[PDB]
Amino acid sequence: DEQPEPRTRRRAYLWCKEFLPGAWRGLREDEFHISVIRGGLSNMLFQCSLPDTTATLGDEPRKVLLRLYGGAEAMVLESVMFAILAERSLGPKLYGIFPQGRLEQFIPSRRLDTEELSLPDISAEIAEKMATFHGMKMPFNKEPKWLFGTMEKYLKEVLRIKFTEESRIKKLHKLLSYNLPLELENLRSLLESTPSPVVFCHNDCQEGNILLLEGRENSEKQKLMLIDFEYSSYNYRGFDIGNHFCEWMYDYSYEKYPFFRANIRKYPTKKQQLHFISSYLPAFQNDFENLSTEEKSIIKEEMLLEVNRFALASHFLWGLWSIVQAKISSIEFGYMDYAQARFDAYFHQKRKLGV
Ligand SMILES: CN(C)c1cc[n+](Cc2ccc(CCCCc3ccc(C[n+]4ccc(N5CCCC5)cc4)cc3)cc2)cc1
Repeated sequence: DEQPEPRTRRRAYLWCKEFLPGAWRGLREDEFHISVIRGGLSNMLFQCSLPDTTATLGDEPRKVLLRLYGGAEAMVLESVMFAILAERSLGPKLYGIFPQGRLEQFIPSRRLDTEELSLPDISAEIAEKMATFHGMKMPFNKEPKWLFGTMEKYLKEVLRIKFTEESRIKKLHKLLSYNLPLELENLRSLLESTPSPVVFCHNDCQEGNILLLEGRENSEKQKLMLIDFEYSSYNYRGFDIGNHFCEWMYDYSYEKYPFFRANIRKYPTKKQQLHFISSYLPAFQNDFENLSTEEKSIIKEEMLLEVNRFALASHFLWGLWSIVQAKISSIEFGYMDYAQARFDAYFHQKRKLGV
């Protein structure tokens, strides 16, 4: 039970006392319980709780999550999004919002590991949860400018990076030797000919953003929750699914430099992809199962091509993102090696597709 700084404990006490009802309003500071869940310099997480000897007065929570962020448009959109998903029972409830952070429902859980993404019941539920997410109507721009707008933005940053450390200079020269402007436009041309509906996408469906709900671990359905919606946007459906498939290949729990492992052989097989989309489609279009077997087959075959082509944009986007992080991040991760891993997978997948 790691304790926060006294000033943070004091601030958290005050946010809980003023934003939460019932027993919280009369809580004494010396009976306030708080422990650090996740540290860092940004989006620190804390668990805040009543003492076990304090009875609740009504329906107020006994335990909450405090998220501390530490532009203004980004704050408005993210806060509105989180509030809406909470109303719709698709994210944790929202108890309080303030300039420094927010108070959220505490969901007893652990995150999934990379290997668990391939378990058939897990994969089927992720597909169902993603299809549900993709049905959200949200009050945000519905033009799918996000994917290539972000890749163009990152590419312009990357081309101008001036590293001073020798290994980063050398690794950057290799990544730029591919002629990334031209490759990005070849990717744009391919995806422009690849139909994919524009839906509200999570854009980051990795194992670290999927909760395994405590006490549901042996239940066949409804044991997961997708969280961490910060990067969500209207986007091509194929990206959300392809990006999720790419995440089967990357384990971020490796405790040595470069602090990830990559395994191209862990990408879902076409059998595993069919299992996923066979759960996705009836969750996204609930009379899907009443179609003929041949019409379902066509839809599934076309989706396989769609998602594996958009998986290329997952590699390209995250590869560029990682180079940018190598320049600007304050965190110990092997960003340049991860970039090379994503571009290696980009070209490997390009070959398999024949493009
Ligand atoms: C949609 N999109 C463009 C993004 C979506 C979300 N982010 C947040 C996002 C922000 C920051 C990071 C770096 C975190 C550094 C601290 C930290 C270090 C290691 C680990 C274990 N770990 C290591 C690497 C890791 N990665 C995710 C793929 C990139 C690699 C995850 C977990 C976890 C945390 C990663 C993702 C950024 C971009």
